[PDB]
Amino acid sequence: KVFGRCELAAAMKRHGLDNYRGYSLGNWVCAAKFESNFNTQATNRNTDGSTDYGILQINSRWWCNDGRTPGSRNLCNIPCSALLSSDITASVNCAKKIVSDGNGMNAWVAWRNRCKGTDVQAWIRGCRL
Repeated sequence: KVFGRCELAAAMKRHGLDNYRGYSLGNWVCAAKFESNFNTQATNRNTDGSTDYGILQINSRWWCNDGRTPGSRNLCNIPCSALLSSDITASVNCAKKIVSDGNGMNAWVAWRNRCKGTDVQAWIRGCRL
C-alpha cells in the first residue's frame, strides 16, 4: 500500500508515534517519505546482505526475519514480510523499538541525512490531526 502523506500521518498518530521518544509526528512522516516514499511494500537489498522492509525500511539484520540474512536477530520478532502489509501496525511497533534503541531516529539514514535539522513540521501541514 502506498499511503498518502496525511493518511500516513493519521495512522502514525493513532498508533502513538507523535512525540514518541520526543520525535514529533513530522519526523516520522518525513522519514517514511525518504525511506520508502510511503510505500509499505518497499524492499531494498543492503550491501551486507540484509534487506530493508516496509514504510520505514526496517532492516533484516536486526529487526525482522526474512530467512536470508545470516547472523540476523529479529528483535521485533516478526517476519520481515509483516512489515510490508497495508496495516502498518507491525512497522510502527517495530519502529518504536528501533527509536528507543539509543541513537534515536538517527537509526534511519534517510531521516538523518534528509529530515534531521529541517522543518519536519512541513510534513504534516494541511493534515487534519
